[PDB]
Order: sequence, then structure tokens, then C-alpha cells
Amino acid sequence: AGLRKMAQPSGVVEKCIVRVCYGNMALNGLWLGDTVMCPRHVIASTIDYDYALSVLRLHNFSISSGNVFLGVVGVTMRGALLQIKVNQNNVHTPKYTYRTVRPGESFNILACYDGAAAGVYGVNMRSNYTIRGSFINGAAGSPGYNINNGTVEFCYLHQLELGSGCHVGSDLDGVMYGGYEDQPTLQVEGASSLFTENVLAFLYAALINGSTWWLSSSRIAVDRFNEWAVHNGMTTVVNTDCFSILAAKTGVDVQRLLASIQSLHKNFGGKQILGYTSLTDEFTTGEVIRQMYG
Amino acid sequence: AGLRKMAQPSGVVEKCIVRVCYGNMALNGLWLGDTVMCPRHVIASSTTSTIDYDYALSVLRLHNFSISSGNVFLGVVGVTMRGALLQIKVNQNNVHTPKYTYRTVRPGESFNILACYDGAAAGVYGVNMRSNYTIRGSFINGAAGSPGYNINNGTVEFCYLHQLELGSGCHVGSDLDGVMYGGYEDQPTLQVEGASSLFTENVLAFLYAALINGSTWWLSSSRIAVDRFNEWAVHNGMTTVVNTDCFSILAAKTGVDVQRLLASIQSLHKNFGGKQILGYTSLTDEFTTGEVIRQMYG
Amino acid sequence: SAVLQSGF
Repeated sequence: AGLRKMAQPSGVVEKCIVRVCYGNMALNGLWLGDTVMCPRHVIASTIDYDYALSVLRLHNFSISSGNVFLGVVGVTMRGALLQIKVNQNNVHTPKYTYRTVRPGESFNILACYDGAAAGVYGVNMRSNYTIRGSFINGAAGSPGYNINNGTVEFCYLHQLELGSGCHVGSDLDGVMYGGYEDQPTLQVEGASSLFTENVLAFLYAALINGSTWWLSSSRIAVDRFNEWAVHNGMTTVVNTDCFSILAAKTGVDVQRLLASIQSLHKNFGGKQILGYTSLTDEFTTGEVIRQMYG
Repeated sequence: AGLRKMAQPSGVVEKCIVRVCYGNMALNGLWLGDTVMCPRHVIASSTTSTIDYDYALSVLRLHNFSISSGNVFLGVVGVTMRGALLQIKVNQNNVHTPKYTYRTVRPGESFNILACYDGAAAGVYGVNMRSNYTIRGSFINGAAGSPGYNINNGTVEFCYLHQLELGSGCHVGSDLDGVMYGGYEDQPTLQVEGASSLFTENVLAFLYAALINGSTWWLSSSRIAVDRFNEWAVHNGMTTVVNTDCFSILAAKTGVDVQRLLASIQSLHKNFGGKQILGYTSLTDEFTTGEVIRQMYG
Repeated sequence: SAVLQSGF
């Protein structure tokens, strides 16, 4: 019993963190094979990154794994990332792939400072392509990852924090999530809506754990709900086949949960669900099934 | 910016996880040096009637064990009983044994749970020990033996080995000395968790983190003395405030003193009136002053 | 009733 937002164990990723220094800047890099990936603002003093790269000296880099410094062979631009070729292979390079996460999907953050893992926590990509993380200065280059059948899927390298204190990164191809810029210019996060399919997953977890106080007797069709959703800070429901086993185990269909979601909006906060805010959207269907059943 | 219940990196601890099997029972164990620690209920021939653990141990067959680290199987040299734990001497040292200590945690203290199944870490999450000596965790069958830990200056401090789940679905472990938290019994009997109170000093830490992150709508202009608050707390399911030395840096950082926060707590305890504080719709005591300071400042 | 969380 219970439902907790977890991180997958971080050990395999911990061995891929390096500290990347250049002049006055320091941040974290991801060392895989003979390549170190880091955010390209490590070489900035708006910013013209091609010029910054054109005036750059390789010998000005300081890249270290622990107290071991790596020799820097070359650098290439890779969207909002630098791809830095080093003179050594990370012997602890795991089997890995790159994947770009989509809004609503969960992954793990390994919060790093000075090339060392400091904390690990699970997150969920929001509708406005930001995450509710916890980062302070020096965190840039912290990797986001998912562990899938022995393969590490890297999906996120931390880039920056917006005025509202929410967080932005790029994927491992150097594409910024949401298209935010890696500039000191002021940008505002777009509107963020609660990811409804995840709230649906959470409510099923709650039922499975014996929480029913909030359960509506009414029902509402998916598309009628989606029309309400867009005017009420919630995303549309698009996928429902993944709830089949949850609906089967509980005897409660999605239309009934959608009605419950509407009622929970009207007395919002008047009671917790499993100790959580009633309309929690950080849990995906996969996470709930894994945690309830294995 | 931001506040997350996070865990410390788990890699150092993951290498200490073993699977421990006996007859029909399988759970997890902790392999340090040439020893495996695991909950002693792995040798129970029931979990539905009251176990005589001494009897069970006496009739035990060392070869009926199966202890493994991945594909690496471990031969059992000897078993002694250690409170609610078995202390299993094995034929190999774990070369990946970190520098470690044992320490029993107190109510209100935070630590890390590495949830394990079949001798492998599945998840990692932070918890806070409740006033009735339980944790609000997430565990299903096979999770027994899951370790709780804190990491402090390279040294792994082990504080918890998961044991059981009460009727309410909350969780109980023993320390690494084999003493059960809260004096609960490793028996399938009818146990009820006691009353539980919000750790006020933790709630204070949370509100300070809320201010540091620009949440201020709830901040009172009234104050209330600790003395006066404490009278109110004990009737309202919250602990009394003892020490306020731990709030010095946070009050210095924010320019807000403990007394204004105690007043805010009184308002917020009733209701959040439709609003949120860092995403919470009610007061949390899951964050310590220590976590907050480390998360806000390093 | 307390549930001792070993598995089969």
C-alpha cells in the first residue's frame, strides 16, 4: 500500500557526471564514451554562441571526474548543448539511448553540483514544457533520465530557471523543451494546465488504496469533459485504453472519474487524497500500475 | 528555486542489496562486509499465527537459504538472531561495502528509502519519521528488508530496514540493531498505529521555504509567543515547539521570525481557503530545517 | 492486521 513519487535508482547515472569548467563558469557535464555533453552557456560571458565558440581555446576547459582531469580533444555545437570530445573513454558508460519526453511523461532528475550527484527525485513534464524541480545556481547540466530494461534513456539536461522559479532544460539533441531560449533575456512560461490523464491515474491509485470519499456518482463523456477542461486549467483526455486494467480492478470507469474531477474543482483543497492535493498530476498510468502491482 | 522531497543518490547503497530466500519466503537483505542483515520473518513458517522465532531458528537448515547479489550466490557460514533481524555470516566480503555507520532515527527526522524487490533496488524516495514511529511510504509484498539511509560526508548512515505494513497501510521498520521503531511487533497480530501529530518545527521549515520561493499570501501580521502557541498545539494535533535556534539562518534569510509563522500556522491549520502553498493544500511536516537550508542554499 | 512484507 501507499503511493509515493519515486526516482529510479541513480547509481548507473552517477558515474557519468563530470564537472565542466570554462573561464569563470562552472557546471555539470554528462560523460558517455569519449564525449562530454554540457549546456553551451558554460562558454558565454544576448549571447552569440557561434562567436563565443569561434574565440574559444580548448586549453581553457577544465573537465574533471573526481580529481581526475580529462584531456579535451574537440568541441562542436549541438543546439543548446556542447558536444565535447575528450581523450578518455568512461569505462562506466552504461547501455544508453536518447529520447525526447512529451508533456505528461515522468522521468528522473539527478541534481548535480560541481560534477557530483547531490540529490535524486522524480518529475513530470508539464503542459508548458517546464518541470517543478528543485535547483540552485550550479545545477545546469543536471541530467534527466529513465531506466528501461537495462538501458538508460537520457531525456533532459538542465539549462535554466524562469522568473516563476520553474525549470527548463534541453533534450540530448540540444533542443530546448518548449523552445525557450538559453539567453539572459526575460521570458515568461506559457500557461500550465493540470495533466488530466495523470490525475486519472492518481484517482485510480486512490481507489485501490481505499480512498473513495471524493468518488462521484455522476458521469460525463470524455469530449464534453475536454470542452470544460480547456476553460478550467486542465488538459484534454486523449488516451483512455491504458486505464482498462485500472477500471477493471476498481469497478470505476473514466467517465465517473471525470465527473469526480469536476466536483473536486469546486471545493478545491477541502480534503486531501492519500495525503496529496486532490488534483495531483505527477503520477502517470505506468507509475501507478508499477507501484500498486509490480 | 523550488522545493522537492528528494533523496540522496542511491548508488553507494544499491551495491549492498541482496536477495534472501528461505523456503516459501523471499525478501531483501543488506550485505556489509561479510554479513547479511535481513528481517527475521524470512524464516517464519506462517505469517498468520504467532511465530516463535527462537524455535524457527533452532530447527533452521543453513542450506535451505538462498542469498544472492545478482548472479553471485553467497554461502551461509552462520546465523544469529539480532532483535527483529537475522545476522547472517556469509562466506564472501562485499568489496563494494561503503564506509558506514548505524544510527537510530528519532521522530521528525528525515531519511532515504531504497525500495527493493527480489534483491534489487526499484525506487528511491525521501521520508520523514512520524510521531507514532511510522512512515508514509509505498511498499508491496517482497519489500521487507528495504533499507533506510542518510549520507553524510561519504559515510552511509543506515537507519531503517523495512519490516511490515499496519492495517492503515503505513509502514514500520526496525533499526539496524534490530530494534523495532515504536515497539511494534513483527507478528501478524492486530496492531493499530497510535495517534500522530504534525511536527511543528518541520511545518515552520516548510513555511520558510515557501517565503524563500516567493509564497507570501498566507503570512500573518500578528505574532504569537511559543508559550501561547504550545498551549494551542496540543489540542490541535501538532507538536510543541522546543528549539528555535534552528531557525536563525532562515529568519535571517527572510526577515520573518518564528512568531509570525506560528500565527500563520493557526490560520492555515484550519483551512488553506481554496489556495495552494508550493502546490500543497494543507500543511506538511515532511521537511526538516536541514533539508530546507540545504535545498535553498547548499 | 499487520502485514509482514516478505514475498513468495
